[PDB]
Amino acid sequence: AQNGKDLLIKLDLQFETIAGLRATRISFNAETVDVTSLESQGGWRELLGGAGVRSASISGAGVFKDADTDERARQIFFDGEVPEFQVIIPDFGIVQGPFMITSIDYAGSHNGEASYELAMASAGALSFTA
Amino acid sequence: AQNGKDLLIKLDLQFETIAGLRATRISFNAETVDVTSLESQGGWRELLGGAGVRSASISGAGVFKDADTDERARQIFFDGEVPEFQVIIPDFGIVQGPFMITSIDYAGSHNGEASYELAMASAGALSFTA
Amino acid sequence: AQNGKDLLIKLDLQFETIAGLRATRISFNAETVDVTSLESQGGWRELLGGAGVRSASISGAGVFKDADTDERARQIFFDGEVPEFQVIIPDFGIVQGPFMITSIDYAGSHNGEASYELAMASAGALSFTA
Amino acid sequence: AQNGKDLLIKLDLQFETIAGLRATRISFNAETVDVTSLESQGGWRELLGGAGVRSASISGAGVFKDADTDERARQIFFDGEVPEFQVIIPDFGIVQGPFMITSIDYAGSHNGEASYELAMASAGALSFTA
Amino acid sequence: AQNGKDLLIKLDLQFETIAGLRATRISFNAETVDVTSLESQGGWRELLGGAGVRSASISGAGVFKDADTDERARQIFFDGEVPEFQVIIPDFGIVQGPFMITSIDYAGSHNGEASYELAMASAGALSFTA
Amino acid sequence: AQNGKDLLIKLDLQFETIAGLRATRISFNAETVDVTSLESQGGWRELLGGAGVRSASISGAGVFKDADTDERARQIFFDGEVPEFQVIIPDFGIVQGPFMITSIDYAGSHNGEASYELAMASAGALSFTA
Amino acid sequence: SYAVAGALQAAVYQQLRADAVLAALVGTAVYDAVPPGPLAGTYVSLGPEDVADASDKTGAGAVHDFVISVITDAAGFATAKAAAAAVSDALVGADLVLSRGRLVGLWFLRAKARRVEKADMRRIDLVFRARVEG
Amino acid sequence: SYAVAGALQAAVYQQLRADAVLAALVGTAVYDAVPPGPLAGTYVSLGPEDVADASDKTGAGAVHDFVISVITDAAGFATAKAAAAAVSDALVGADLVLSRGRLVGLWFLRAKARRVEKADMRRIDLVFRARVEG
Amino acid sequence: SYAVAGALQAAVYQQLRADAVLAALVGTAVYDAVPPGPLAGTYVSLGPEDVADASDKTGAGAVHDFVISVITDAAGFATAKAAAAAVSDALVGADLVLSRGRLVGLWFLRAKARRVEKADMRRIDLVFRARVEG
Amino acid sequence: SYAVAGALQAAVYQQLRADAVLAALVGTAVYDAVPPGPLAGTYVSLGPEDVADASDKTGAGAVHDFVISVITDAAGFATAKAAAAAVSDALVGADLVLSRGRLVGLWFLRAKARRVEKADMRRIDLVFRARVEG
Amino acid sequence: SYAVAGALQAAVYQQLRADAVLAALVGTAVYDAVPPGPLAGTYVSLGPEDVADASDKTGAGAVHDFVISVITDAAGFATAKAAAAAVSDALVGADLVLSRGRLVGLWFLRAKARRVEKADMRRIDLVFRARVEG
Amino acid sequence: SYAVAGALQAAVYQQLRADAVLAALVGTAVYDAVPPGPLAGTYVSLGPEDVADASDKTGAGAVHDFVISVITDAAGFATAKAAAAAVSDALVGADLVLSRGRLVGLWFLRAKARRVEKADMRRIDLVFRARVEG
Repeated sequence: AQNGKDLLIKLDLQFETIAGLRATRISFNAETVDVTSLESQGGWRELLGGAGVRSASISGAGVFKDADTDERARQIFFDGEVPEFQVIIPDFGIVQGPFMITSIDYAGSHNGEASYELAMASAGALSFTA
Repeated sequence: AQNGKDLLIKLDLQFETIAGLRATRISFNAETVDVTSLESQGGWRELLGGAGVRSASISGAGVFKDADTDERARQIFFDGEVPEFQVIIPDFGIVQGPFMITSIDYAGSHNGEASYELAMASAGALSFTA
Repeated sequence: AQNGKDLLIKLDLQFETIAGLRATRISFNAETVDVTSLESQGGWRELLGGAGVRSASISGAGVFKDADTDERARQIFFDGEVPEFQVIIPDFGIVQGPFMITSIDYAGSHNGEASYELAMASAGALSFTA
Repeated sequence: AQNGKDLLIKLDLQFETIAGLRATRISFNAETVDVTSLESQGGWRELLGGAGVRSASISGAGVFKDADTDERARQIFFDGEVPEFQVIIPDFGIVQGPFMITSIDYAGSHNGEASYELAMASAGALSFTA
Repeated sequence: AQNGKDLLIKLDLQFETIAGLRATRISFNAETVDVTSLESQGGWRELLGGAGVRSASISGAGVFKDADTDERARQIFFDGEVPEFQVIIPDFGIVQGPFMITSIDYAGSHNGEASYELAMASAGALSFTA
Repeated sequence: AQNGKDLLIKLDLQFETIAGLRATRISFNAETVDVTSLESQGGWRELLGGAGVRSASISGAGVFKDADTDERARQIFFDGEVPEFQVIIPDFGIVQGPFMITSIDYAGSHNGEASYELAMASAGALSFTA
Repeated sequence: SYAVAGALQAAVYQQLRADAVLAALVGTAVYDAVPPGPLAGTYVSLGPEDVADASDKTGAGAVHDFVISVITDAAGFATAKAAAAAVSDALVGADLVLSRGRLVGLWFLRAKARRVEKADMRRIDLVFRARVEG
Repeated sequence: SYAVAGALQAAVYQQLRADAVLAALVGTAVYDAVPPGPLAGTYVSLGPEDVADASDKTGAGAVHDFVISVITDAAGFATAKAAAAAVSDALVGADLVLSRGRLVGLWFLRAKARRVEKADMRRIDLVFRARVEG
Repeated sequence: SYAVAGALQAAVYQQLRADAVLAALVGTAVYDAVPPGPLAGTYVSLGPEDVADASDKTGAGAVHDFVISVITDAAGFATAKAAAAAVSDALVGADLVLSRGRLVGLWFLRAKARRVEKADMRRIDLVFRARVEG
Repeated sequence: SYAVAGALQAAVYQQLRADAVLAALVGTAVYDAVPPGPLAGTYVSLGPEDVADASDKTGAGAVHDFVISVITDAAGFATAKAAAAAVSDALVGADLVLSRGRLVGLWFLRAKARRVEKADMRRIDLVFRARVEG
Repeated sequence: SYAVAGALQAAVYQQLRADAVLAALVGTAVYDAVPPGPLAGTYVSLGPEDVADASDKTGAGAVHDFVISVITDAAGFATAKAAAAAVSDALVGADLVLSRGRLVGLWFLRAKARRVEKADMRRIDLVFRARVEG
Repeated sequence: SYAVAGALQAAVYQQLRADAVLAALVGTAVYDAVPPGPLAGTYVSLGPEDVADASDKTGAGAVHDFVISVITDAAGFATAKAAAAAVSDALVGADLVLSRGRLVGLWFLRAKARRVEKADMRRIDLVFRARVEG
């Protein structure tokens, strides 16, 4: 098993952690292009596999703490870019793909913290450092 | 980290806080225009990034307290306008964009307060004071 | 702030309160007609604002108590009409618009009260008494 | 206010209560045919009102107790009919409309009762006894 | 009222209970073919009734206990069949219709039982033994 | 009944358990191709049965523990494959079908474990060892 | 408690001591205040309600969950059941008359039954929901 | 408690001892601090509130759930009901005047009623919700 | 408690003391009221139910969650298990006959087992759900 | 408790005994440790916090829900309200300076008020939420 | 409790006192009933289960959440940990043989550890979930 | 408790009494078993964990929510804060070495702080979550 604190998503300015990251989640996806034909051994669904596109999405939330890199996430959204992002699995290693900044949202209440979700999605080819 | 009380949305009449704002939330959005091509290094989803439109939405709720600016939110909705609104992040600074008044709703019960949600969305180009 | 008991929706017969109104809620709406163009300063979403239609909807629930005006809400639904309705904000004042009686529903259990929701929506031009 | 036990839905065989009716709910509906035009005083949504169709739906649930009229609800569903049904509001009076038997479902667990929902909808013109 | 243990769904091999049936539910359905015309007494929705198709669906869940008939539900799904199934209401009697095996799912956790849902739907004409 | 620990999903490298599998669930599916005709004995829905395609889907979640086979699930997703997977029911036996790796997602919090869901779906013809 | 509670305990005391059963099964020993004397020992008691404030904009009401306990000095408490059965036969769906407002439904709720003290006396509470309208 | 709580107990004490009913039903025995003497025995008591902090960015308020108990030495506590009924008739929808801020709604909440001690004295709490605005 | 509770404890007492097992494992020591004497010490006890009021518009019923405790003076309480096992073998899915109404299912619920006092006596409660129909 | 708790109680003690109100209403009787002597009797006390561990990957913080009680020997406790009102006027939205880290918001929470003992002394707790950042 | 509970405590007692560890760490001091004598003082105890009634239409089973406490007279209770570690090493995923039915999984649940009395004796409960099938 | 609990309390005792702070602030008075003598009076204590059984099909682990209390005889308990601050500075994100398995994260949880007895002694519990992997 691994520590929850060790897996961290991070922006460029050279990569630094975004200050408040109470909850984070890398999520991979595929759309399963169906290739079903008349002749099937049991009638089981037939899928091509590799041809279908594939995705990654990052959702990192927590307390809004101002840092130099938290202001960077403001800069990525207003001036529309697709910079490099990096989520490191504790054992697996870093990811290092170009993502974008699809939806961010700052929220605060009359008695709570200033908090934010930061939702991202893949914008290019990924990697894996092993 | 920042105080929840410091980040405040505000109407024009010169900007003042709307009286009861128990919960407020600026929320930015993008639709991620997909530009996938045959030739991809791993078949990873390809996104153009900057070309796609981008949004902002404000949802501020709390107790209905009558002020001069709470009556303004009545005036913006009945006489359809797109005036200037301003949500200030505690460290980041103000936003100062033209929003509209997409849905408001006053609610009250037999034992609770008179309360309201005030949901807004971007109607023009935004800003950032830094 | 205002009392929850003071904001009241009411039918015509001259307007009287419908007997049981444990929970009530006026809710305004707009559909935000999008007018996005090629040339935008930051690519921010552009909205016309005033041209788009606008709505109001009333949802008042509580205990079924028979009154002369509760029988009126039966009469409005069976003989299809669009009479005048009036929800008064405690400070703001009355609304006085023609609404209709889109869905009502009486409900009762083996141990509870006879209860009802009364859901309404705008059918004409509204007002505001200030 | 009225007793929850007094408002009762009932089948024909001459009308009798279906044995277990822990929870019951008459629900009326309308679809609000929109008649919006260019010229509107405030741009408020314009609705014709009376022309649009109108509905009623009954959802009565509780313990499965076998009676002569509970077997009737089996008979109405298998041999497809639209017989007369009658939900009586405690003060308002009976309804006496032809409904149908759109979905029924018997359910039982390893430790609970045999229970059922009985969902109905209007199939013809209704009434009101006052 | 009836015992929850008495109403039981059962497979063929001659019908036997599937071993673990903590929760079971027969559910009947109809789609209410609408026949609305210009001339209506109150504008009430008009429904033909009998012409519309009608359904039955069985959802039986509980602990995965291996029996000779639990292995039969594996056999019905892989080799696609529509065999006879039978859910007996405690007073009403058996149903005895051909159903199919639309979705089954075995589930187990690190500390719980091996459990399953077994969802079925009607595939032919039903019956009722009275 | 069977132990929850005994039913296990497993990858190839020769099959080994993926390290953390707190919750797992094989789920079979069919789409019920409807063959309804004019002449029906009671108007009951008629289904062909066997002709319709059929599916299987695996959803195994738990703590992210790095093993040689947990790194394999990274390798299956980036280099798009449809390898052989195997979920063993405790009494029934193994399944041994080619599945794919439709969506995986690693998640970690500021105080919890590193966790993951691993969602799979059938990509070819299945089996059953009995 | 709420304004109806002055009249509610008065009327449920009057529907008691008028049922023919529980008059041949308890006697005249239905009270709130105990008549001092020899303590007959198979009485009931009707005092502890509580309110769940179900009210309105226009008007107000109350949900009185009043407790009627059954106390019995007998060795077993099968004697206390039929006295409590005659309570519940007398009160669910009562439709009685109040002095302040009216009630709309006198339903039934939880009814625990245990030994209070030294296992000599047996208390059967009977909670009844009284949705009254002021 | 919150800043309004200095003025809230003062004003709900002043609306009490001014109602005509409960002045002919309790008398002058409405207090927080007990006047020592003979202990008349059919008093009420108005002290224990608690706050549920309903506040704002701009301004702040409070939800005072104050308890007004009714204590009665009478044998039955039908006497204590009408005194508590005259409490609740005096306070729900009060719309009174405070010295720090104002209240917006004085609603009603749970009101239990039981025997406190030796079953000689009867306590009827009456929780009232006081949403005040500072 | 509810009207059926007079007949329910009577019938579950009659299905007990008729099972052949627990008659060779307890004896005649199944009771509610304890027969005074020497206190044999491996008895059971069937008194404390409570009701969960499952009722109807037309008719009413009850969910009696009655407790049957097993008390045993033996040094270990493996003796008390098989006596409680013979309770549960006698009562789940009973389908017995009542004097007021009938029951529809006598299921099984939680059954805790502990040392009551000085760790000399061992109490095994056995809660059974009795959905009766009046 | 958490690392900031050494400096938090120190700074909220320093914002107290500097407010002009509660210095003319309590005096110098604001403390944690009681100065032994005659026990003046209208003091406050600031000790019992608890932490709700709101932290981060990078850095960590705390939610100190510290309790400031107000104790008063006066006959009524309208005296104890204005002293507690001067507590709450001094602390909500404080924006003070800490020695380890800083706080970001000193909000307000529940504030119960009751009689502790023999009904002679009156305790008004005041829970304040202190989200500090280490 | 349920019918399997006569055989379950018997079989988990037999898997204990057969493990080689906890036989060199406790000895023969694994019991339910205490053998009277000198009270050795580093024993364990296996009695208090409770049932969570997981059953079926066809057949019935039980979820026995039995508690095995570890008591130790040593000054620290690092001695009591390894004895409790040898409990948990002996029982999770046991797959043992019962006399009435069988169990399907002997999992692990909460295991608190505290000082019972005068802080001289240390109790480490160990709740194990035993899903048995009758 | 679980198998790792023999080694977990041993290793968190060894990371304590090695920090330079809390060695000049408590001294050698960090223990589970109290060394008898004069009772120095500003000690800490590390014994009561409990487990939340986070395990696997293949392997098993534990969530030890162990409590480290801080006891202090000083008049105020600002002395007890910095000793507890030096506890929390020593343990959150510890990454230490165990003898049975390893831990993956030593987080922080609730940490209450109160007066235990006669208001002379002050207990600051500090609950730390220890997700260990066997």
